[PDB]
Amino acid sequence: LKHGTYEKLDEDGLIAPGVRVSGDDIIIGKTTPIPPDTEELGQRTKYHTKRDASTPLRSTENGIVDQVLLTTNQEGLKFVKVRMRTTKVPQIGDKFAS
Amino acid sequence: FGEMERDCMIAHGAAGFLKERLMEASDAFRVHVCGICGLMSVIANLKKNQFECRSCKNKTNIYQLHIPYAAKLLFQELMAMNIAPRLYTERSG
Amino acid sequence: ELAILKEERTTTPYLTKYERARILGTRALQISMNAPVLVDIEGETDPLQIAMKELSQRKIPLVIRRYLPDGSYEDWGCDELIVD
Amino acid sequence: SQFPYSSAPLRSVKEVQFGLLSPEEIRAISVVKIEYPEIMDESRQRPREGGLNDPKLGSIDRNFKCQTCGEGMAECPGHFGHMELAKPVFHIGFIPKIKKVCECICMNCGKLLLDETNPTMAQAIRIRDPKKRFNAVWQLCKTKMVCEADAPVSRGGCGNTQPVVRKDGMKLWGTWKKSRDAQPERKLLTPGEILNVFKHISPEDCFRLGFNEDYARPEWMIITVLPVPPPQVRPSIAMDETTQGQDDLTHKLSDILKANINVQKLEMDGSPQHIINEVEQLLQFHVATYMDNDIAGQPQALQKSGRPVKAIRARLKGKEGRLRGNLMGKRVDFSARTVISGDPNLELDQVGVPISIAKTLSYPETVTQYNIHRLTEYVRNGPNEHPGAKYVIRDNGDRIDLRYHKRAGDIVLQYGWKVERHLMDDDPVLFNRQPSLHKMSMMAHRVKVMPYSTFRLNLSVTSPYNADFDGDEMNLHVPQSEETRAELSQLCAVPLQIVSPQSNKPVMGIVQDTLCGVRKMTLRDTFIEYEQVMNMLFWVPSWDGVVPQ
Amino acid sequence: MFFLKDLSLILTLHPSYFGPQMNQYLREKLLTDVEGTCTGQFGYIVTVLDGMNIDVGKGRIIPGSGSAEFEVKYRAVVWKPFKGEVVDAIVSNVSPIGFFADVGPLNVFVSTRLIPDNLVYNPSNSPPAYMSNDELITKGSKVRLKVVGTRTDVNEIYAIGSIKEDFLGAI
Amino acid sequence: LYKEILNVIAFDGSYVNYRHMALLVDVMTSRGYLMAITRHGINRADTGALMRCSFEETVEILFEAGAAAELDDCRGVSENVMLGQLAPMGTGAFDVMIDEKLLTS
Amino acid sequence: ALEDIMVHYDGTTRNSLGDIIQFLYGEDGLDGTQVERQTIDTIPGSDKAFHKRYYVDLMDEKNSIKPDVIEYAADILGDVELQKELNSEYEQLVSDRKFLREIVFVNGDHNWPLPVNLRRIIQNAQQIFHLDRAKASDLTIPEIIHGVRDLCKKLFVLRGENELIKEAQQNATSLFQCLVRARLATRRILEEFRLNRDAFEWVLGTIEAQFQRSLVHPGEMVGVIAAQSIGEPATQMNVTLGVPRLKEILNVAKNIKTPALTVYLDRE
Amino acid sequence: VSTSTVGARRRRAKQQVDDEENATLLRLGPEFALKQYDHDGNEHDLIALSLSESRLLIREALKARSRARNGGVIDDDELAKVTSGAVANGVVKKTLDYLNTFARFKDEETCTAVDQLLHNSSDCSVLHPFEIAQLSSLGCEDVDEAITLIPSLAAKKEVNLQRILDELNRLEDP
RNA sequence: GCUUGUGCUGUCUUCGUCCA
Ligand SMILES: [Mg+2]
Ligand SMILES: [Zn+2]
Ligand SMILES: [Zn+2]
Ligand SMILES: [Zn+2]
Repeated sequence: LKHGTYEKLDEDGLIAPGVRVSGDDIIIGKTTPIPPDTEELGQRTKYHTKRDASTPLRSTENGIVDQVLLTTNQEGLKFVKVRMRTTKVPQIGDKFAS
Repeated sequence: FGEMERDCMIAHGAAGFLKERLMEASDAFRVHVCGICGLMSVIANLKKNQFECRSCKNKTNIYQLHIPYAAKLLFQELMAMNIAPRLYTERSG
Repeated sequence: ELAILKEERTTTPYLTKYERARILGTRALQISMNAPVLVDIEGETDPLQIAMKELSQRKIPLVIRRYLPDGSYEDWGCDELIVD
Repeated sequence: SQFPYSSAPLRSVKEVQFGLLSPEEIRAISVVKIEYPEIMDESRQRPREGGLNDPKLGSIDRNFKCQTCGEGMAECPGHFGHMELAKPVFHIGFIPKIKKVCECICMNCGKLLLDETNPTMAQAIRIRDPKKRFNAVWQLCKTKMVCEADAPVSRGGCGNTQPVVRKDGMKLWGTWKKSRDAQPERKLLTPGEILNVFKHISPEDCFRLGFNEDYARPEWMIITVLPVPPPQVRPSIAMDETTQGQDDLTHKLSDILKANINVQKLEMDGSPQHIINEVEQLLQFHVATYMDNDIAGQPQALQKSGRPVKAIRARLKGKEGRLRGNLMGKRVDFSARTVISGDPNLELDQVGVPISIAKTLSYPETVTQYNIHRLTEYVRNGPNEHPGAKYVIRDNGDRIDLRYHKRAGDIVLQYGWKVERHLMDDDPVLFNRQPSLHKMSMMAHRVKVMPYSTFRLNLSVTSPYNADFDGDEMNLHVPQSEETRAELSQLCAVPLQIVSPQSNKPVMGIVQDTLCGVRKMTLRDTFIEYEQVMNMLFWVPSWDGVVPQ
Repeated sequence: MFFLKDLSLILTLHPSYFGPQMNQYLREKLLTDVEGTCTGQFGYIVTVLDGMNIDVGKGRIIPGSGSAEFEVKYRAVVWKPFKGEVVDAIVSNVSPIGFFADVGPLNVFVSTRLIPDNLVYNPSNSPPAYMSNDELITKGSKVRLKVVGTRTDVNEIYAIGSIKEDFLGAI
Repeated sequence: LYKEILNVIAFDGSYVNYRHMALLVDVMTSRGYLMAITRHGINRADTGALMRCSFEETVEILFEAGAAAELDDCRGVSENVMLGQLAPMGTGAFDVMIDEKLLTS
Repeated sequence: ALEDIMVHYDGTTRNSLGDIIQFLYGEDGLDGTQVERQTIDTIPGSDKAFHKRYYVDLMDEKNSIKPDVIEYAADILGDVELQKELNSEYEQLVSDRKFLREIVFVNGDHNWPLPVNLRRIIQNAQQIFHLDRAKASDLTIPEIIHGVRDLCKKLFVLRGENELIKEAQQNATSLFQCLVRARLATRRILEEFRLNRDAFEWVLGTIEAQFQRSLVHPGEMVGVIAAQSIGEPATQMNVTLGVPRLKEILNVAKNIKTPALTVYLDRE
Repeated sequence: VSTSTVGARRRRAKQQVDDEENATLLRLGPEFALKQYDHDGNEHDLIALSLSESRLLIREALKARSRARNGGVIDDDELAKVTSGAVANGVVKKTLDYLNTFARFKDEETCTAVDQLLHNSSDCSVLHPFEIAQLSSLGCEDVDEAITLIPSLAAKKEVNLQRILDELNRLEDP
């Protein structure tokens, strides 16, 4: 798993709009199946069958989740888009021009 | 830390800073070389404490070097093309 | 053979800036590795400052070996090289 | 101290001896023989032994140890394997030299066409440099077009007429003037024929030709056994979460091995010469393009995507090649980059560093009895509070991360440990702007930690850097040792660089509105009242506390 | 066989020992690290001659690590067995697979296949021995054996002896 | 050659110290003939193969060195840079030894 | 091309092969940062001005040192040995003038970069020792002559007693010795600068120390410095000129764009 | 660990049969060749040591070190205990036990006379030092026995082997 | 006593930023 936090995800693996996010947080939760190992020996169903493929927020960016879009691609599979919003106030080093 | 920065550091005369930039702050690596064939063919097993060069059949005349990993890769790619760069730790004249 | 006798040393009798920098760095590293200090320290704590204080008093226990182009060398003590 | 202990003595390279690899040496240094073209055993992990991904060649997986040395991924250098060629092939990099050597010697008796009896030949042999010696010997023996079975007394020759050799791609044509005009025959000079001719060259003739008996023997220019590089040289890449991609070198080696298998199968079963020629020429092409894919005069080897194959030669040349892009200049750690700004209230040799950059970068300070108290305070403060620390390094080399330590207050520092403390004030750092045209483009400043996210410079140093504050960015490099810190503070420091050796004049002066204001302020009719004079005098750091009359 | 050899050692010294007693400390460090060691190339180093007057020269400061490196040259007594050499020995153990003898610091194992057949191993004897009508070789018995093979280890040497030829066996 | 170089540099009023141009024109004419500052001039010297291959014609130089069994003495600065060693320049142009005589105090 | 060139401990400038590029860096062994434009005073001016400035006559009263500047003006006139010393000094000055005017600088340019600024040293001495006031100096002429003569033999660029070493050492400081003798002449010291004794030894010691400080340091990578110093102006810049001409020069092109000759005709 | 004064020995192509260790063939390898070099690089001969000479040298050196460590103020057990290192102590104990239990000559003058006889002899001027050490060590009694034990002496038939053996037996303390 | 979670391709192409 990614070192970020998964606690902001909903039941369907998608974050909800209006939630403040920080760098490395997980905004899309996705897993890919993996052939199980011999852990079925004595593991009480607690054996790894899936591998994480989640999408984390960029490390240097943070903001508010603005709008989450869920639809189907041309192939009929699920397809999501997450838009993040933040405000940038001028500060020392910002470039201006006439 | 491109070539022009390397030339500026040469002009300043700071050899230690240049060595540290290109080794410690970057790809530093340790290899073992046979003291006879001069190739990086020593099969070193650190935990068992035994070194051995099969081609020369020796167990003693073996040294270790600290070289950039890119240099090791370059020498291995040269060996892939039938060119043998032999590294020796003593001069001969 | 390769060593040059003290009477026939012909290199400059001054500490060049490269030699000064290298000597200060080596002495600072050695002090930071708990080497004995040959001068009294009033309130100084920086290894580089202690090394500079040692150098000013000609108390650094190091030897410069200057390599001539042909391979011969001259050994100069840091206590006998003039420092500006 | 970052490397696990090894009892072998540590020395430094003093000489690099070049040469060719004999087939005996290739077989000796190898650890496995590569013969099966299939990369994977049954697509069920555990790559096939004896294949291109044999576990004995080395390990590139974290949980898999090398079966030859037993070391981990971080320590295994990779081990070579060898592949036996069914028929010898030319080395693509030595074909012109092979042609020259064929012109210099006789193709039957394997002896030089000229002897020391000729004064010019003896004069040429007298020279020392192997390349110039070979050039002179070739210039002389090129004209001699017939072997002499008798002295020009027997000189050891066979008396046969020497053919004229012409190059055509990877094939060499030898034309004999068989016996005014008659019918001459030009026949192909196969690599095997040239190889068995070269093996009969005497060591003295080999030395006369510029080759070295011990290190560069002429017949080693023909490839009879191929060394297979370890997977470290040709790593695989995971294109997506499921399918990984074989490297270009791996595919080329698979093609070469398939061609070798095809030649071996064809030879033992049935031998139409046309088929043999076609298949052996295919093998020669594959081996040649595996090492050089820019051979002028013939089409390049292409991938299934249509892109040309990245041969080993292409790996070493250009700006992005090995030498220019990874050895002469490489990416480095402990560095920062951000926009620069101006600060009139900074000394000449001071740079303003943001707090976040100061927290990210670090300097390993050795714990002694002069700073153990301060370093313990830094360790307590942790990696988020300035001044703080990021790691504690023990004598054995183990790193203690202070982010993930629940008992940071329960850490006692012993002498000789290192604390990777935060960047602090008056730390010398190297500061640089590209392009670095001259040596004043890299100078060492003293750190001053400041808020906001830009590097800050005194405006007098904007001239040597050729920098202004309209968006320029500059690079900062942190020394990581006492020796390197001393070198920076004693050699590259800004005050030492005021006068340049290019024109023995200063490179820094008063600039911009300071220059305008010192012209306006020093006019003859500028008078200043007492209350403003007091403020102006207090602003001078070096003022001695006496007001002038 | 014992020999006199001129050997050299590379000694690295930590800066914490940079004191007036540096030379003597290097001398005792050399003595502790050489006396009694076993190198396959040379054999066994038993003593160092003139151990208190060994020249150490001037140590070179390793760039980037502070420690000084010293090159110490000395003359030492070295013992090394050779293939096909006949030497005296004292039996240290008796076992059905063969008997173990000691030649100085070297321990030599002789298998039954290299022992004359008449010297049948007697386990009932006290102590058990390989005995014949006129010969009886047990623990502590002097034996003259010929070294046939030597095995090189990390810091150990294993030799194999034989008594199957003439002028061998019990002495 | 010095006169021509100075004429080129000083046309726009710029000034470069004499010793730099003197060094350049002494390098260009040190072999008895004009040595152009190109691969055909620099790479035709007797310097180490590793130093020469770092400028231009890397692979060809490496093959020529291998076939001729060239020996590189690792005295240059490029050789020591690409091997991660202390170059014999600046602060690396000498050695520091430990003064067992002075430590007796 | 110039990377592997470095000043060695014997003063020579060698590449990595050990081949000599120069027998002395910059032909004087000095560092590029320790030189300044100075005027050599024996070059310019007519013969009458040179004679008036430098000649001292102890027989003619009105052509001698002024009596108010020296305490010992009474027992100077009529001395013959001191006149011999002064004549030797003047002959040395005339030889320097001839050497500079006929060999080194034929066009008469006298403003050249030279080490240790003499004017700054002299005015520092004047400020330090309060050399104002009409007070008479106590500095005897033989002290001046012998002090300057001895100073011109302590400017060590090369150490050693070898004869060839001594010849090279003498060659390396010819221009600087000419400058020093031009400035520290007897008449100029006694009249123009009005130094006393203590100022004189201070000036001599300062000159020697500054010259020792202005030498080049073994271990300089002068090749890279020269390459950077030549390439830096090129980034900021009928015959061909500019970058194309520099490219023609460096490549040693056989057929340049605008070949030309400069034919000089005979005097008539 | 310790490095011999002989260095270099780089790669070649020829292989020789005089590389393998063999006492009978007197092939002792490069590091034990007949010609050696000292710290000054001058010519030096291989220095073999018989058990008598080895015992004398080890006893002298050990007692000198013991005297030096006590400020310059005989028992083998105490002498072994003088050295430092438990493994070193055991090794020197074993060597001392071997030398004592097989010492043919425990007297300095007897060993000196034996060495003089084995060196200054005209026949022994060709004898290899290894052969001399073996002769003085094994204490052989017969020409046939010595030849069987030392195959090298078989090819050297210009040696007064029997009378030299009798001289050694006489010098041997009964 | 229920005990915490460490890992990222690669190759092209284009468009930009600061010098020049
Ligand atoms: Mg700008
Ligand atoms: Zn080897
Ligand atoms: Zn491995
Ligand atoms: Zn022929």
